[PDB]
Amino acid sequence: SGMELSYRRSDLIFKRVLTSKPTWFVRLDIDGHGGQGEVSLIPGLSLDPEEQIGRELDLLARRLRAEEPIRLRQFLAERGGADFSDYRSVLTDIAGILDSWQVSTDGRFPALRFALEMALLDLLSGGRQEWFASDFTRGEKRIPVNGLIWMGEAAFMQEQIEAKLAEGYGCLKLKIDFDKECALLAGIRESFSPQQLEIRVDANGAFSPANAPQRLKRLSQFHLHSIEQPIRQHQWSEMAALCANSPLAIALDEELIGLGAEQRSAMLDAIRPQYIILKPSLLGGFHYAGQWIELARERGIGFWITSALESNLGLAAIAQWTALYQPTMPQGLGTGQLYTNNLPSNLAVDGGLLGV
Repeated sequence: SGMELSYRRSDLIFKRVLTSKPTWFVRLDIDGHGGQGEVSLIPGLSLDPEEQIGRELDLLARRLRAEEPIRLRQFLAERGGADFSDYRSVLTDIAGILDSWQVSTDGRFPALRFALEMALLDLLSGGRQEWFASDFTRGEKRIPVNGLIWMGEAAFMQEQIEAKLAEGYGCLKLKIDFDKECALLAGIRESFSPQQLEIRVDANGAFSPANAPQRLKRLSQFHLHSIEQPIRQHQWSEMAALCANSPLAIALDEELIGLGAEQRSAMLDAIRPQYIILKPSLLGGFHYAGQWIELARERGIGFWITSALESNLGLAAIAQWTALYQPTMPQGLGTGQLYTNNLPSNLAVDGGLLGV
């Protein structure tokens, strides 16, 4: 009568007691073809309650076995071509199916929503892990990506930077106690100019509405591209003042999580950020991340896409989607051997460009 949803929990173990991150691999099978997706959680950040993912998957499997997949079959047939269909339209149809399957219809299980969206995209195109086909998947185009660096001793930081530049990166992300950090940034700028090296810093809500203004003035003198989420989310009024007075561009990240429908435009209208950073697994998928992009475009707000610790399966899907926007600025993607048990992949980074 129905179809089959199967899954396996296989937490990704962080490379060296061992620690791991909750992750499930999901598969949809119907009429001889299958599609794969990944449920990726970041405890303390992702909205999805870890202890309920399993039951949500079991409840969906039961539902899918009990009903005739009439709407899904029509979707697979109608969008089978795709040459004659935009990905925005495909994602809209998928959202309709996910809604009918009662998947995160209240936005409480974004990672699950994303995993199932991934599975349907893969199912539609053949189960070849070609969520979004393009010059990228054919290896005819690459995506510019930024590298990472970590705050440490002056000479080691000089060493990491030298490493990345030799590796081809032109943009590096650094997570940012403050006085030491500024001095280090000053140190960096004496050896590396902005034209030669672009630096984005990430505060992860570390600053307070009090010390933020002065600190943003202080950091703006190092010619940085932008600072990510200066203060903790849910402080629209304070953030709007920071984005209005800061000579350093501000990019929102955590601020987008949990916002839905009209709440999204309301937040953008109120804060008027210079940039927003899209992390699909935290937002509920490509359909929703795509809507965020259109909201930003409508208001002249910049944006870039980044990974959120997913395995190489999720990373591939996100890179394939990102490639559709033909980005000119560095994106937060790229292989990052962080786990001991990641999935084998054909993704590679060289010259600061991500390709297959």
